[PDB]
Amino acid sequence: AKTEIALSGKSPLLAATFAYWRVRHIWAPKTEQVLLSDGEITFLANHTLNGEIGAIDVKFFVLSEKGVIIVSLIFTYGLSIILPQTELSFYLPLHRVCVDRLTHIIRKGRIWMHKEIIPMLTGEVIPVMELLSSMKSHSVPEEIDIADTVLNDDDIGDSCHEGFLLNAISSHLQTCGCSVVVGSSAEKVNKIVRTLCLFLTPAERKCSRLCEAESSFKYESGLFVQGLLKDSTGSFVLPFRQVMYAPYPTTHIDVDVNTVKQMPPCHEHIYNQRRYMRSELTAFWIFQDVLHRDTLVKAFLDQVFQLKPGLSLRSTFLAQFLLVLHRKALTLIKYIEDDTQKGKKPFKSLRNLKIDLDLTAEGDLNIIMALAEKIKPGLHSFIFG
Amino acid sequence: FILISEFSDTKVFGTFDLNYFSLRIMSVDYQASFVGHPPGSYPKLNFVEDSKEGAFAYVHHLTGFVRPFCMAYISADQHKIMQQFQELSAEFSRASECLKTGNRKAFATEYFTQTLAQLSHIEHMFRGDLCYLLTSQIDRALLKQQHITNFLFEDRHKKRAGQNALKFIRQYPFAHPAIYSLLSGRTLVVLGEDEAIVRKLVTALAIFVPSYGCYAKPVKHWASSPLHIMDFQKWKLIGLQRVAGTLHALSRYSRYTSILDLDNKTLRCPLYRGTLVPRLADHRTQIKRGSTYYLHVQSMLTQLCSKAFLYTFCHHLHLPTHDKETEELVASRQMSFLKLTLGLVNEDVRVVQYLAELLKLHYMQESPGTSHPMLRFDYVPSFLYK
Repeated sequence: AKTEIALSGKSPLLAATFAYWRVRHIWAPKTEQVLLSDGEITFLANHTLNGEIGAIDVKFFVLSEKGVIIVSLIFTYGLSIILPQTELSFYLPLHRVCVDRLTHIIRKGRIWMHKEIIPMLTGEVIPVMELLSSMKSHSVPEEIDIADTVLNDDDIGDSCHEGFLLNAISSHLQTCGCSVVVGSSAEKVNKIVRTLCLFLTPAERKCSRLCEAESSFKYESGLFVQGLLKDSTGSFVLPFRQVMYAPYPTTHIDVDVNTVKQMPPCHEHIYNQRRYMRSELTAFWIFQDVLHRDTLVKAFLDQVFQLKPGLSLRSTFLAQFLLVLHRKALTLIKYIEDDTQKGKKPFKSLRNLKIDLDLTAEGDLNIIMALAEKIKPGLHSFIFG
Repeated sequence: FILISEFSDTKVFGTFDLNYFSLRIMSVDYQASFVGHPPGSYPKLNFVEDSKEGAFAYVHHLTGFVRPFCMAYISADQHKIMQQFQELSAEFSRASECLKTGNRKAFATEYFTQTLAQLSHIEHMFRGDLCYLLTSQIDRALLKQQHITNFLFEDRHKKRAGQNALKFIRQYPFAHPAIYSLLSGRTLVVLGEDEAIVRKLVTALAIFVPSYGCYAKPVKHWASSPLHIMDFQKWKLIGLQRVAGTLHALSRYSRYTSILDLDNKTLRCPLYRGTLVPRLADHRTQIKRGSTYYLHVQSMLTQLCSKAFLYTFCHHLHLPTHDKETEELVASRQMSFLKLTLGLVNEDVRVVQYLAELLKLHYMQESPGTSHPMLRFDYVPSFLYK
């Protein structure tokens, strides 16, 4: 009682099982010469299932005996993910995309079983296998050699490439780091995805995915920066549904037309995410452009292209700029954290925060505020909403 | 606030505060028998939720009959412990090896305090929060990235330093030119009796000093000496005392001082009319709990050292683009660089003009003031402020 699927770009996984009180169905790849049989997966699912005796809780298990690492969500029933002990650092950035990517499966399948299931979950498991098949094949390296990016080009740009290069990094850093770059080739969208991935931590690099020249990828609601290319017709699909399902808003940076589109801030993104998720769970019971520019990225991009390219100076000064960005983020966190009594009183203190912390431009406030939200969640709802 | 204890099918001992008051209310028996082996569990290690939040649950064996013994963590929220699985795995899979490759010897309590000190080091290094550990990881990796400019201001006594820096700045007039003298290379000779006041002023103002190299500080705490020019060479702020004289014999070295008087409320340094020191140190500041202010000053000085890095390593400034060099052209071209691009005004050009020289002396030989004691000065007239 199991189905087998065969896809190019070989699998990292082993199986995918569903629980009853043992297996009801097993979704397995067609990896030739599998390391283990089925009964260890069934009986091991019986290990990870009956040990507790509403929301949806997550379980994480590492088996150093056989050599597997198990991720599972339990709601009586339970969906599990089997992946080896060959990798653990590979999975750990992909936790927040696997957990919610299976959680909405559990919500829709939970209502669908409440109306009373394998064929309504074949099409639900079949994307999240292809996500993990994609991340091993292309995603990033952690070492971003900056010899491959828009930096080293000896000149920021003639007429429009300077404004697009200012608005791309500026709008990126204002939109909490999540981006989508789309184009009609592979080399340009790879240059913008690496260039735009200089400004991230190496943990947040491993989520993001490069381009792909031949086959078909899709949009995902958990990757930071994606390089999905356009069709031969000259178009693409950004579904309005799952863009709202991402934890952060998204820049629709578009090469070959050099436009930069944004989304509303993340307090309205979480709020309207709650609106659309609630108002789509009551069934059977939009890129608004860049607001205004900044000063730190204009100064930085102004004064970087006077240093020399190949002498390891631009990476040093780039790390100094990311250092002052993160330190301004941490002193913004401290200043909100002691302005009120660490979340006792409402905020009511934006103006002195903007004149004291050298943040009188709102378009340069949004970068430090976006990083501060990114490593302290819940600020934008506390100060804006 | 958070707890840490053991497991087995009950509590063995608490370790956080050893069964303290109403901070600890909930029973360990709620955590016990639910974190053991209801599948039956060689080195098993797992992570559940159990909505406090379930945490790291490394299962350990003793083979001996007492086989079930796992050590468990607990804290406030989910992503603190799920997000930091990589630094909670390889610090309990190695701290257990004192017990594993400890008490594996005695079947063919010596390493007990080793576990009860290493484990306390684990809770002490993971004591803070989830945001603070992420910021310390990012600051760790970025300070690994840059390597030249770190010595200038790389240095919880920093709370006591920065809090007395804020209580210095918003409670002492004409401190903009004093901090200009610190940032510029002019030896702030702090003079006055009642030692502890002078020492706290010294450790407060010690943040602003761009140290010479990868050694500690050029600060001197409360020297008592006539101060000929050998202490002005090796120390950039000095803590002299009054004896009831020294003010008259010290003013003979008026080219190298900024004599801040505590019992007279005067100082003697050049005129500062620039904008960088007021944004490092505003007169009225609505910043509370001055450790935040020390984070603000460290964030600002990082940007200042970035400007000095930029002015140092531009090739088309310092290399002359002419056959015969003319100091009108290269001096006016450097001055055009610090006015237009860096955006500095009439004394901040002197500040960055100095820090760049310290950066050259660190990069070139890693010895300013030890085997190359430069002591650059200027003939700008100091004014007696009152």
